[PDB]
Amino acid sequence: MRVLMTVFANRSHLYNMVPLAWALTTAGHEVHIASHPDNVQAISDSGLTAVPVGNDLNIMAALTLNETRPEKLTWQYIHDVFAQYSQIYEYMADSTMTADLVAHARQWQPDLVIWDALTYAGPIAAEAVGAPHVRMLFGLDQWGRMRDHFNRLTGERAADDRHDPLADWLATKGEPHGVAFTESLVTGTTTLAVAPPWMSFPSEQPALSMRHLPFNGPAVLPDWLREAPSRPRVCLTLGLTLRELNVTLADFVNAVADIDADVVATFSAEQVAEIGDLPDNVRAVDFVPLHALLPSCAAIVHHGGGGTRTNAIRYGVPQLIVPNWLWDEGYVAERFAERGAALVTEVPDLTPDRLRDQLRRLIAEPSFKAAAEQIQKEYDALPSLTETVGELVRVAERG
Amino acid sequence: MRVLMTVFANRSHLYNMVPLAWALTTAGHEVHIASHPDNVQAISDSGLTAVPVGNDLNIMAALTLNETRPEKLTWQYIHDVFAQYSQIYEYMADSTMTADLVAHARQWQPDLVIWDALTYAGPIAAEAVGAPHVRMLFGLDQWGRMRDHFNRLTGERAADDRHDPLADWLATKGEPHGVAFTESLVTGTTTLAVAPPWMSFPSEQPALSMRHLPFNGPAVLPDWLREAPSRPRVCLTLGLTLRELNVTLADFVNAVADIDADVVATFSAEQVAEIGDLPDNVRAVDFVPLHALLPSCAAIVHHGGGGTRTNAIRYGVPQLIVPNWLWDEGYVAERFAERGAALVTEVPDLTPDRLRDQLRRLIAEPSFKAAAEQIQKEYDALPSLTETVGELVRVAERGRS
Ligand SMILES: Cc1cn([C@H]2C[C@H](O)[C@@H](COP(=O)(O)OP(=O)(O)O)O2)c(=O)[nH]c1=O
Ligand SMILES: Cc1cn([C@H]2C[C@H](O)[C@@H](COP(=O)(O)OP(=O)(O)O)O2)c(=O)[nH]c1=O
Ligand SMILES: [Mg+2]
Repeated sequence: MRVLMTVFANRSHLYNMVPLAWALTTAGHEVHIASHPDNVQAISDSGLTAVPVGNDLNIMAALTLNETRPEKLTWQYIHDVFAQYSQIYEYMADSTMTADLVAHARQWQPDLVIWDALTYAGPIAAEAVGAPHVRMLFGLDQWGRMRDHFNRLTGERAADDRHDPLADWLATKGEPHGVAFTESLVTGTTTLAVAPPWMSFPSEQPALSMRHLPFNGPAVLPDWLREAPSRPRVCLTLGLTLRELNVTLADFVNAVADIDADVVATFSAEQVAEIGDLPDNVRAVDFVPLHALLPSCAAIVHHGGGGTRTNAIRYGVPQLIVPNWLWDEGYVAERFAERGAALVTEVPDLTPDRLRDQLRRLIAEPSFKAAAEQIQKEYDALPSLTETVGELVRVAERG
Repeated sequence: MRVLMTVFANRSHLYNMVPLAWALTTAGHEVHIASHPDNVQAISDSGLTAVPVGNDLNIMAALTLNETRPEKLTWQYIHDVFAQYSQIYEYMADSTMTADLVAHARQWQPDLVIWDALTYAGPIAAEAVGAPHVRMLFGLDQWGRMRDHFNRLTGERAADDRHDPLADWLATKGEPHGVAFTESLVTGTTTLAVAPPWMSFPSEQPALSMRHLPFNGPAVLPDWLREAPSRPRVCLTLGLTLRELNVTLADFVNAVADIDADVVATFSAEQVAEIGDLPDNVRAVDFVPLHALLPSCAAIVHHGGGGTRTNAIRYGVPQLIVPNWLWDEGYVAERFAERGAALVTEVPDLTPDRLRDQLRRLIAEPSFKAAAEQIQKEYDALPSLTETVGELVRVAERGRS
């Protein structure tokens, strides 16, 4: 079958759907990834076939989607979240990008469109040609969670007071293309999840579940990693957070290193500068593929993002999380912590000494490894990518 | 499980194993691709994990393996082909590469080794750690065909008259790693075939067969491929063999283009200058992803190589083959001809008119499309890659205690 994947120009959201693209390819299906011209090279460099659509995006240049406190969740609040975010997402997959992807769908006739959950050109393109389409999540479904509240809150109002920013945007989006608004444009003919169910939001529709393979981009085993380690190894990927936050970067590095273990840290050209002399047990590196490092690690300290955490799931590694709050990092870090596989230090509370002390706990207390390994078992049982391909074949067959 | 795949630094032999690497990766196994450092970039651009071994290879800087005349296939000839190729293959996966691959196999302990059939650091590494190992072909099994002739012939000479260059090579190669010569160092615990069994050599050993997915490398669809085709198309990928033959490169292109279809031809910069004005109906391109082009083509004119012919097979596309002799091109081209799916012109018989006349036939007589279609259908039914991964989990599982 012909599968048209689409993702806005961002490497991380691309990497999200790369293993699936490959599962589809080796099952024999024809796969295109449509993205903005500034993401075509990353698509090519993952081994796949790119279809440029639209203009270069260059995305790297009190209304939150991640609000769960149920008194903040009023209809007006959610309505306004959807007013604000529809403009963000329109921007990320605009009417030129949408019109190119629709024209390619019309000529190529895909049987199935899979769209990254922030790439709203996809369902327009699929409905324009009558193809079913799968909304592919890239962490928790903040948007589906918000929309469930919204739709129900909306149902209980003067028929004349149910203004819907999502319906207006997507009717406008679809209208050059003869695509009429239906809720399926908001959330897919169906949805594909990448987070394990135990950390996920209750949902009104089920999503396909999947044992998510986290693709970490270009990867080379460095020689130093060919070593059996002499003790436990810690991986520190907090470059952005530490550089953003009396106490100096080198203060943090020092306190982190003051443990009975080897530290591998991803750090800047710039940042290796103002750390000055590195502790004898801290290797700084621009990048190390996480799948080749984590099998030898007792702990990972990171920002709580989907790729990194999915790596920690897969290799059973205890986490110290200093959450981002950029999509779902804070909810997900609490979940990890409630299951006893992580310790959490919110950025306002971040101090060199605190990083160090949770880190020593993660090495010394066997309960965190044990919780981590349990989470790994239950990840091991989620549907394989081959199962997921069969589901998507069915999705497509049904029309 | 952990699959340690290994290939010498060569893009084609890598690509040959890219889709199997990925089938395994998305079935959930940990896959390492070990090659010389000059293949690392190619491995990353395929979306795979490179493990560098040995030093850069830089291979693009009487005695053949495609010899099939029975009177030439004496014991002394095969002996000497083995003596010579044992030196060439050592060069291609030398003591440093081998040592590096053995150290990594010791360290990472894979459940299966899958080695490109030309990469003899592979079975050695496997043996050092008792992993089963699967010798992966990249065309016909020329080496096993000769090895079976050689072992039969050797079996009945005088006992003192049974020099085996492969036994002497591989005993030497294995010795620093405590690895003993056994026939399985020559040909693998088992062999994975990439060519459809209808066109394969008979073997005195089993081979897993597979619906070989030909990976065409990095791919960006250009605007021109993405519009509706206005009339039938022909793919011409013969840039190399052409710029080696008073009869001019422009002449070959004029005749070949003199047919009732558009031509998409791959030419270098040097080639396009040397040909000058292109015919109206010819698009010269330095590269075009075959899986995106072929669905719209009535024929493909090419040199008979594995990757290209597997694409023609997959898309059911009639072929005009001008065989090179790098490996198995001559003998496969003859297999397709007999099935009716191709016309052949050897290098020695090649004129502009003969190429054009053959091309006109492929697009005019429906018997070629019919024959290519039938071949496609037999290909669609070979074991899938998912199936091949199961087969390969069985090798790993059976190969344990
Ligand atoms: C910094 C870094 C990231 N990665 C991985 C983590 C992710 O799977 C992927 C993309 O990075 P990023 O977008 O930071 O991941 P996240 O989803 O954690 O925010 O690359 C490495 O493998 N090695 C590295 O050194
Ligand atoms: C030259 C060329 C090759 N390819 C494919 C054919 C092969 O499958 C693959 C590897 O290159 P190559 O080794 O030239 O092909 P072969 O194995 O037929 O000798 O790239 C294209 O898709 N387009 C092109 O223009
Ligand atoms: Mg809670």
